[PDB]
Order: sequence, then structure tokens, then C-alpha cells
Amino acid sequence: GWVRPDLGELSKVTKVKTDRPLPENPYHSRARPEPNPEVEGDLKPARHGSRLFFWTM
Amino acid sequence: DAPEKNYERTMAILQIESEKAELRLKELEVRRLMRAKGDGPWFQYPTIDKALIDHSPKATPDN
Ligand SMILES: CCCCCCCCCCCCCCCCCC(=O)OC[C@H](COP(=O)([O-])OC[C@H](O)COP(=O)([O-])OC[C@H](COC(=O)CCCCCCCCCCCCCCCCC)OC(=O)CCCCCCCCCCCCCCCCC)OC(=O)CCCCCCCCCCCCCCCCC
Repeated sequence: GWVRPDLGELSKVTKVKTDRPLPENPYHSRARPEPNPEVEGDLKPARHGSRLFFWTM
Repeated sequence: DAPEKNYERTMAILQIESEKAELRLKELEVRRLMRAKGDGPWFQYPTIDKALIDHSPKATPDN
């Protein structure tokens, strides 16, 4: 009583019901480094300008 | 000019230039620390963008 599969059927992506748990860390990765702090706050003008040796702006 | 005017104008000049000098010294120390530690917004040299990684199931499982 076995029916041979049609062209296209064995290449389908199927769904599988398993009782084993999903691997939470399959790459066995350690903790990622903490990122650098982002920029935040309002952008105020430079205090007394460029401060390049004698320029006042 | 009155001596009062030149005196207090000198005080305004001295305050501005002392504040600029303190900011230059702080700028040198900030640049030194950020180049040494790499934890600031400056001296951030590029690494590879992780958004380029394909996370799809590959042809072989062990990857
Ligand atoms: C309500 C809305 C309307 C409001 C309107 C208000 C205005 C009404 C009047 C309109 C006109 C305003 C003009 C601008 C304001 C005055 C700027 C000024 O004098 O700054 C003083 C500036 C600093 O003095 P200060 O006492 O501390 O500040 C006074 C103000 O608070 C200065 O203010 P500050 O603190 O904000 O200044 C900022 C900063 C102040 O400066 C600094 O922070 C210090 C660094 C300055 C630069 C130093 C460079 C050193 C190496 C190069 C040397 C050059 C060679 C000399 C010139 C060779 C001959 C051409 O300036 C700069 O960074 C700009 C660089 C210098 C250019 C100055 C403006 C020139 C405009 C006209 C150009 C014509 C040719 C001029 C000669 C070319 C060389 C400049 O003086 C100098 O550095 C000495 C040089 C003098 C500058 C030029 C004078 C401008 C007028 C010239 C007219 C005659 C031209 C003759 C024919 C052409 C030449 C053959």
C-alpha cells in the first residue's frame, strides 16, 4: 500500500514534533562584551570656540 | 579707559583664558584615556559588522 512520492514532495521542508528541548546555546558561546556607551544629550556649542592657540571662535 | 574698566575687562580675559587652558588640559587627558582604553567615542577603529553573517541552515549541520 505504499505510494511513491511525486516530483517535489521529498524536497519539502516539513515540521517535526520533538520532545527534546531546544538548545539554548548550541554554539557554546560565552558572554558577549558590553558595548560602548552611546551618544545622548543635546549638542551645545563648543566652550569658547575651537580653543586652538589664539582663535576665539 | 577708566582703571575700573581695564581691571574688570582683564578679569573677564583671565577667566576666559583660564577656562580654555583647563579645557585643553582635560582634552589631552581625555585623548590619552580613550586611546589607552578604547571605551570612548574616539579611537573607535572598525571591526566587522555582524549583520553580514548568514544565520540560515547551511548544507551541512555542524556550523
Ligand atoms: C545685527 C546684525 C548685523 C551686525 C553687524 C556687526 C558688524 C558691523 C561692522 C561690519 C564689519 C565687521 C568686521 C568683522 C568684525 C571684526 C573682526 C576683527 O577685526 O577681528 C579682530 C581680530 C582679533 O582681535 P580682538 O581684539 O581679539 O577681537 C575684536 C572683535 O571682538 C572681533 O570679533 P571676534 O572675537 O568674533 O573675532 C573672531 C576671530 C578673532 O580672531 C581671533 O580669534 C584671532 C586669530 C585671527 C587671525 C590671525 C591670523 C594670523 C596669521 C595671518 C596674518 C594675516 C596677514 C595680515 C593682513 C595682510 C594684509 C591683507 O576672527 C577670526 O577668526 C577671523 C580671522 C581674521 C579675520 C578678521 C575679519 C576680517 C574681515 C575683513 C577682511 C579684510 C582684510 C583683512 C586682512 C587680512 C587678514 C585677516 O584681530 C586680529 O586678529 C588682527 C587683524 C585684524 C583683522 C582684520 C580687521 C577687519 C576689518 C578690516 C577693514 C579694512 C580692510 C583694508 C583693506 C584690505 C586689507 C589690505
